[PDB]
Amino acid sequence: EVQLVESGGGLVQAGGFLRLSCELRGSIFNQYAMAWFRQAPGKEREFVAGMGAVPHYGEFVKGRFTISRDNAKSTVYLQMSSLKPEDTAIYFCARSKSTYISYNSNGYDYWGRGTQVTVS
Amino acid sequence: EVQLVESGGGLVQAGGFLRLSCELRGSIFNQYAMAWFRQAPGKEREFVAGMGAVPHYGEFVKGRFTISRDNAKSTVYLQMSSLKPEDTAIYFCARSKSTYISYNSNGYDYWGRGTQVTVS
Amino acid sequence: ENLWVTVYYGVPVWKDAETTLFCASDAKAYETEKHNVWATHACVPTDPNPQEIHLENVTEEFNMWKNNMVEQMHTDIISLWDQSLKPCVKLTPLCVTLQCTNVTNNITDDMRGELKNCSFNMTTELRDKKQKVYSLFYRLDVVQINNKEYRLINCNTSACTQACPKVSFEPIPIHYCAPAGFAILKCKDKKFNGTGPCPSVSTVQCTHGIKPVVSTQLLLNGSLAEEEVMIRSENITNNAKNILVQFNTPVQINCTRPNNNTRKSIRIGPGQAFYATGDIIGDIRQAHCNVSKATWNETLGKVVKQLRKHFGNNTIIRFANSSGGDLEVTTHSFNCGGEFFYCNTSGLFNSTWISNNDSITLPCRIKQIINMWQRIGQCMYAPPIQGVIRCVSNITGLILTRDGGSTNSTTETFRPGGGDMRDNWRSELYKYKVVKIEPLGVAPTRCKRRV
Amino acid sequence: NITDDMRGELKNCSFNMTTELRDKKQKVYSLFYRLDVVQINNK
Amino acid sequence: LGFLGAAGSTMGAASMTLTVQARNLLSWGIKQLQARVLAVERYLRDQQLLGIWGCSGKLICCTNVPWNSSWSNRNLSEIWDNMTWLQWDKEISNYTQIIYGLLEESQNQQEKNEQDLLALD
Ligand SMILES: *[C@@H]1O[C@H](CO)[C@@H](O[C@@H]2O[C@H](CO)[C@@H](O[C@@H]3O[C@H](CO)[C@@H](O)[C@H](O[C@H]4O[C@H](CO)[C@@H](O)[C@H](O)[C@@H]4O)[C@@H]3O)[C@H](O)[C@H]2NC(C)=O)[C@H](O)[C@H]1NC(C)=O
Ligand SMILES: *[C@@H]1O[C@H](CO)[C@@H](O[C@@H]2O[C@H](CO)[C@@H](O[C@@H]3O[C@H](CO[C@H]4O[C@H](CO)[C@@H](O)[C@H](O)[C@@H]4O)[C@@H](O)[C@H](O)[C@@H]3O)[C@H](O)[C@H]2NC(C)=O)[C@H](O)[C@H]1NC(C)=O
Ligand SMILES: *[C@@H]1O[C@H](CO)[C@@H](O[C@@H]2O[C@H](CO)[C@@H](O[C@@H]3O[C@H](CO[C@H]4O[C@H](CO)[C@@H](O)[C@H](O)[C@@H]4O)[C@@H](O)[C@H](O)[C@@H]3O)[C@H](O)[C@H]2NC(C)=O)[C@H](O)[C@H]1NC(C)=O
Ligand SMILES: *[C@@H]1O[C@H](CO)[C@@H](O[C@@H]2O[C@H](CO)[C@@H](O[C@@H]3O[C@H](CO)[C@@H](O)[C@H](O)[C@@H]3O)[C@H](O)[C@H]2NC(C)=O)[C@H](O)[C@H]1NC(C)=O
Ligand SMILES: *[C@@H]1O[C@H](CO)[C@@H](O[C@@H]2O[C@H](CO)[C@@H](O[C@@H]3O[C@H](CO)[C@@H](O)[C@H](O)[C@@H]3O)[C@H](O)[C@H]2NC(C)=O)[C@H](O)[C@H]1NC(C)=O
Ligand SMILES: *[C@@H]1O[C@H](CO)[C@@H](O[C@@H]2O[C@H](CO)[C@@H](O[C@@H]3O[C@H](CO)[C@@H](O)[C@H](O)[C@@H]3O)[C@H](O)[C@H]2NC(C)=O)[C@H](O)[C@H]1NC(C)=O
Ligand SMILES: *[C@@H]1O[C@H](CO)[C@@H](O[C@@H]2O[C@H](CO)[C@@H](O)[C@H](O)[C@H]2NC(C)=O)[C@H](O)[C@H]1NC(C)=O
Ligand SMILES: *[C@@H]1O[C@H](CO)[C@@H](O[C@@H]2O[C@H](CO)[C@@H](O)[C@H](O)[C@H]2NC(C)=O)[C@H](O)[C@H]1NC(C)=O
Ligand SMILES: *[C@@H]1O[C@H](CO)[C@@H](O[C@@H]2O[C@H](CO)[C@@H](O)[C@H](O)[C@H]2NC(C)=O)[C@H](O)[C@H]1NC(C)=O
Ligand SMILES: *[C@@H]1O[C@H](CO)[C@@H](O[C@@H]2O[C@H](CO)[C@@H](O)[C@H](O)[C@H]2NC(C)=O)[C@H](O)[C@H]1NC(C)=O
Ligand SMILES: *[C@@H]1O[C@H](CO)[C@@H](O[C@@H]2O[C@H](CO)[C@@H](O)[C@H](O)[C@H]2NC(C)=O)[C@H](O)[C@H]1NC(C)=O
Ligand SMILES: *[C@@H]1O[C@H](CO)[C@@H](O)[C@H](O)[C@H]1NC(C)=O
Ligand SMILES: *[C@@H]1O[C@H](CO)[C@@H](O)[C@H](O)[C@H]1NC(C)=O
Ligand SMILES: *[C@@H]1O[C@H](CO)[C@@H](O)[C@H](O)[C@H]1NC(C)=O
Ligand SMILES: *[C@@H]1O[C@H](CO)[C@@H](O)[C@H](O)[C@H]1NC(C)=O
Ligand SMILES: *[C@@H]1O[C@H](CO)[C@@H](O)[C@H](O)[C@H]1NC(C)=O
Ligand SMILES: *[C@@H]1O[C@H](CO)[C@@H](O)[C@H](O)[C@H]1NC(C)=O
Ligand SMILES: *[C@@H]1O[C@H](CO)[C@@H](O)[C@H](O)[C@H]1NC(C)=O
Ligand SMILES: *[C@@H]1O[C@H](CO)[C@@H](O)[C@H](O)[C@H]1NC(C)=O
Ligand SMILES: *[C@@H]1O[C@H](CO)[C@@H](O)[C@H](O)[C@H]1NC(C)=O
Ligand SMILES: *[C@@H]1O[C@H](CO)[C@@H](O)[C@H](O)[C@H]1NC(C)=O
Ligand SMILES: *[C@@H]1O[C@H](CO)[C@@H](O)[C@H](O)[C@H]1NC(C)=O
Ligand SMILES: *[C@@H]1O[C@H](CO)[C@@H](O)[C@H](O)[C@H]1NC(C)=O
Ligand SMILES: *[C@@H]1O[C@H](CO)[C@@H](O)[C@H](O)[C@H]1NC(C)=O
Repeated sequence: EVQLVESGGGLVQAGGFLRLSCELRGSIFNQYAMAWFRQAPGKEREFVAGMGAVPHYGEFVKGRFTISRDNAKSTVYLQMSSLKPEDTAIYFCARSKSTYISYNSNGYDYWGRGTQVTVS
Repeated sequence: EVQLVESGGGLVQAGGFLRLSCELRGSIFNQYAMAWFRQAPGKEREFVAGMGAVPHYGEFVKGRFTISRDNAKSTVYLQMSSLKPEDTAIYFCARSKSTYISYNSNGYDYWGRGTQVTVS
Repeated sequence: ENLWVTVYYGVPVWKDAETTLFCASDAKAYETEKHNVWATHACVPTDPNPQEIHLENVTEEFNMWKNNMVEQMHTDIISLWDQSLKPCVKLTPLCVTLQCTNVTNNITDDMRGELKNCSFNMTTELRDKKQKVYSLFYRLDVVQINNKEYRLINCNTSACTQACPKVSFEPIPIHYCAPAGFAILKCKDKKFNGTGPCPSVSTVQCTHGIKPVVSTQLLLNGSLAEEEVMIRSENITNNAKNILVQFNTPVQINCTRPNNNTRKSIRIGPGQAFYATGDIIGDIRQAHCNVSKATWNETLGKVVKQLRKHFGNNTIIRFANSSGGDLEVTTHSFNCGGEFFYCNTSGLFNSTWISNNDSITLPCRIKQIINMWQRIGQCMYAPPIQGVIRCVSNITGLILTRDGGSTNSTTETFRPGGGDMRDNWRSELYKYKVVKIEPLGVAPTRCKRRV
Repeated sequence: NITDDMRGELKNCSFNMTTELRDKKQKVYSLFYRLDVVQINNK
Repeated sequence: LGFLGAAGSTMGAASMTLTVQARNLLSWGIKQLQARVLAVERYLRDQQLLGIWGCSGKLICCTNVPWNSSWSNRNLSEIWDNMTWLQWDKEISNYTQIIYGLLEESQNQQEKNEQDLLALD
């Protein structure tokens, strides 16, 4: 069975630091690409970051974030930094159909529960 | 089945340039050695060039020629250069019995059709 | 009235199951010695015209979306490509700082920063000496570090082996045959939508010519449908599932690389050779592809008409260009003559349909190295091919991904997509399933075993 | 402020090493236990 | 007339040709070897299961153990003329691995009754 977990997140001061994680347990780790989606209240899902064979980021990341996948633990991290208050939203974790990343939400078939992140 | 296919050759001006080739299709290329024999009119066959693990040349080559075998395409090339009129003859291609080259014609068991080369 | 039980060995009955299949390759090419991927030198030779015998009064249900042969086939290709790269040569010595600059031999205005002329020191056959060789690398294979100081893009993630010149990447058909005790069914209904009972099912010991093709979208050289362009899906209501459109009449596509590339050999070490692009002869022209304007518009007409049976008749169906993301999903990466292409497709999926001669030209890009779909880590190096590469192919199907719009706003937008690399084969293994025979059944009759 | 229990147990070693690029080199350091290093001939 | 060439026909008519479905049952390189070992192994299992019963290779092994009307409750002539084997298997698929036990008991019990019968002479 394919299932995913997530890190804590939690409240973070404006301009602070935070790290997320997502462990892929069921399927093989070196045969799929993982990516993170955010869903602000009253808005649809959109791409944030994703690591296949080459990193990708959204238009609003502007290099603030950093994404890397540890092959040993079979997890993908997200070294977010300097979180503006507009970034508050629920950050999901999803696995792509294959080793490529597509910005549309319909390119993934195994989502996560969702991690709550807020900035004040 | 073991068979060989030669190159064009054809008439070439004296002191010109030419290139011959011979592709071995049936047997394994990396367990046999090829060689080239010429038969001038009214004369017996004699050695010209051959490549096993170390190149060899005939007495009249005098370093003018150059022989090399491409393992990828399973073919042996022979770089003619400075063709004197006395070099006109039918240039055969033959496969040695095993991994070695002998200047006697009886050291080969699969001959080619014969390439005609003329110099004027 | 008393009747007893009996057991009938060798009775025809089967149950769904899975197992491991094996070689079936044509013996015609055996004489042509080629130790390439998808090997024939190590196989059971195929059989001419296998025992394809029809069945009557039989009803069987197929389900390709949960088929096991496609999953089994995938692990086969993964385990094969790795085996074919072991004898090749690594590229660890090549990860060196490069001094590069633009190349301008009256280059065309279409591309300016596409070819970089790089020179770097390198070890010769004797380690005491070093040589200063030069080569041309595409702009997608070099990054700047700090001016002119570039390195190969893959020299900080994972080194990878050169593709052996001996092997070839062209598609060799691979038939699949079941082992003793098993049998492979084969549906034959023309109006077969992937799932559901197939009335005229027939058995066969071996599948037809199956050529696995490495493509992301617009899968090439597929098996044409008989009639009535089909739309095979899993949960068409859900938009997260792909839609493998397969049409009967193919549209021919011509792809060429007008650049007159010349190969140059450089010695890695003793017995290790590395090939690099030499000097481009003649003018430089962008690699492109062509598809007939008239046929393509008609082909989309069939797909749109056949797609309305699921979304009603008064629906404004309009196509849109690719999604946007990894370079191998935005374009379609198809192998052609040993070189990997990347062809922009925004010129095809651009139109809108209401329910009331010329040739399309598109650009393409080429990458010498590729992060192979087999695994995330290892890359690959594609040696250059001399002369001009041109290859024609049959575009037989499409891989469309629907857009998750609102229930209102009946304009439903489809987008080309893919990259799964399992759906490519699923379009070719949608007819077959593997079954296990279960002899020695039990039936009632009348006997008395004499003592 | 190492404890008096052990003095010559952890050694702070630094050595040149090849980076991802074959041409360049980097000076990195690490700590090795006393049972993994021997003297040759000082430090 | 071929391998599984009468699967959809009448079960009574399916018995006309039973050897074709049995003869063609026993006939990356590691994959081939594993399949062959599995293929031969499966055939041995089936033959052994027939061996423990009152037959070895007769190919029509009619046993004397009583039949149950509850298992099928279908008329004898009603099922042997129209219904096919595949449909028949599903009807009594649930009632499997129980008749097999009965057959073994009806054979081992009978075997000794024959052995001592030949000994009283
Ligand atoms: C879909 O099917 C089509 C139909 O086959 C296929 O087109 C084929 O492309 C290959 C590309 O290599 C063609 O093969 C080449 O043809 C040229 C023509 O001049 C030859 O010169 C080539 O020979 C050289 O390269 C070989 C590569 O191994 C060497 O072995 C050889 O010694 C030469 O150096 C080579 O044979 C092939 O002819 C066409 N098929 C045709 C024209 O019918 C297309 O590629 C398929 N689609 C995909 C995505 O592959
Ligand atoms: C050995 O030394 C380590 C380095 O000092 C010790 O790690 C410390 O562990 C504690 C508790 O586990 C941390 O205290 C927490 O700090 C976070 C803030 O850290 C955030 O940033 C880091 C940066 O990577 C990130 O990893 C975290 O997840 C957080 O996002 C607070 O939010 C918590 O409330 C809590 O106070 C220390 O921060 C951490 N040290 C450092 C330098 O980060 C380790 O505990 C030592 N081992 C033992 C056995 O004591
Ligand atoms: C890309 O550039 C290449 C280099 O210019 C082009 O190769 C040219 O190909 C043509 C026809 O195939 C040749 O014209 C022939 O020349 C021979 C004489 O060449 C002899 O010497 C060469 C040296 O190796 C040898 O390979 C030949 O086999 C011959 O032995 C004439 O005899 C013929 O009649 C004919 O004129 C050119 O000579 C050749 N160029 C060079 C520099 O040799 C190639 O065609 C270009 N690609 C495209 C698509 O145009
Ligand atoms: C292997 O090398 C590549 C190429 O440098 C690394 O990716 C690159 O990493 C750098 C920083 O490590 C990124 O620089 C950043 O770029 C953004 C703009 O995208 C800029 O706003 C930032 O200020 C920063 O300069 C760079 O973007 C990124 N990508 C490319 C194409 O250069 C990669 O991280 C290396 N591998 C490992 C494991 O570190
Ligand atoms: C690997 O090294 C050997 C040794 O040099 C190469 O064979 C030698 O190649 C040279 C020129 O490449 C030959 O020189 C020629 O010698 C003749 C006399 O035989 C002379 O008349 C010419 O003017 C020229 O100087 C040499 O004969 C030849 N053999 C030996 C024993 O040195 C070999 O080609 C090298 N391998 C590769 C793949 O290049
Ligand atoms: C990539 O750049 C390197 C150096 O920046 C180029 O190396 C040299 O390029 C010249 C012409 O661009 C080649 O021809 C030379 O021309 C001079 C003109 O006087 C002549 O005197 C020389 O005898 C020679 O013919 C030269 O061969 C080449 N160097 C080598 C070692 O081949 C290189 O050409 C550039 N790449 C391309 C594709 O242009
Ligand atoms: C593929 O065809 C099968 C039957 O040929 C379809 O099966 C039924 O489809 C209807 C709707 O078209 C559903 O209401 C039924 O529940 C389905 N029954 C079964 C047993 O599947 C199937 O829906 C078709 N699928 C697609 C994607 O067109
Ligand atoms: C693809 O089509 C384009 C036209 O859009 C072709 O480009 C022309 O090809 C002819 C061939 O002789 C040249 O004379 C022209 O100069 C080219 N350009 C234009 C603007 O017409 C291209 O050759 C075609 N390629 C293939 C492989 O079919
Ligand atoms: C792709 O190339 C093929 C062959 O090079 C073209 O097919 C030929 O088209 C011409 C058009 O005048 C016909 O006269 C020939 O009979 C065709 N031959 C074959 C074998 O098909 C094809 O037209 C090219 N594609 C496009 C879009 O132009
Ligand atoms: C593929 O080609 C199309 C055009 O054929 C490109 O579309 C361009 O999109 C940008 C984005 O705003 C526009 O500024 C350009 O004007 C468009 N092109 C033209 C000719 O108008 C598309 O960008 C190409 N694909 C990629 C990945 O660049
Ligand atoms: C995609 O389709 C649109 C039409 O829906 C094309 O829009 C036209 O583009 C041409 C070429 O630039 C212009 O001359 C027309 O004026 C455009 N139409 C309108 C109404 O303004 C668009 O060009 C197509 N994309 C590409 C790359 O050709
Ligand atoms: C299929 O059944 C029909 C009637 O049930 C019968 O006439 C026909 O012969 C059967 N098929 C075959 C191949 O015998
Ligand atoms: C070289 O090409 C780049 C684009 O790839 C361009 O920005 C630059 O001006 C060109 N010239 C030089 C000297 O780099
Ligand atoms: C090769 O080594 C020499 C040694 O001084 C150096 O000057 C030159 O820059 C090196 N080549 C490159 C491309 O860096
Ligand atoms: C298709 O997806 C929708 C989405 O909610 C779901 O309601 C429906 O049950 C799914 N159908 C199938 C056959 O999976
Ligand atoms: C353009 O560049 C090509 C590339 O070799 C060359 O053959 C040709 O002579 C050049 N023509 C002009 C006008 O510079
Ligand atoms: C495609 O064909 C339809 C009808 O066949 C026509 O209405 C439409 O204009 C055509 N589109 C193009 C781009 O030729
Ligand atoms: C849609 O069109 C098809 C054929 O054009 C027709 O059979 C069907 O009844 C139509 N349905 C509606 C709702 O108009
Ligand atoms: C698709 O078209 C849009 C139109 O703005 C463009 O921005 C995007 O880059 C195109 N996608 C590709 C892959 O070219
Ligand atoms: C494309 O399809 C046509 C029609 O079936 C066929 O004749 C042709 O050989 C196909 N092209 C290939 C196999 O390259
Ligand atoms: C370091 O530790 C050793 C014991 O391992 C001791 O003999 C020596 O005096 C210490 N100080 C220096 C400078 O080596
Ligand atoms: C590393 O190389 C430099 C080059 O001069 C040298 O001075 C230094 O001592 C080396 N590092 C070590 C630990 O010896
Ligand atoms: C027949 O089946 C019933 C219930 O399934 C069971 O109680 C009975 O013992 C069985 N009798 C025989 C002879 O198998
Ligand atoms: C088999 O019978 C049991 C109880 O009689 C029942 O629970 C089960 O669902 C049946 N299964 C099938 C496949 O008929």
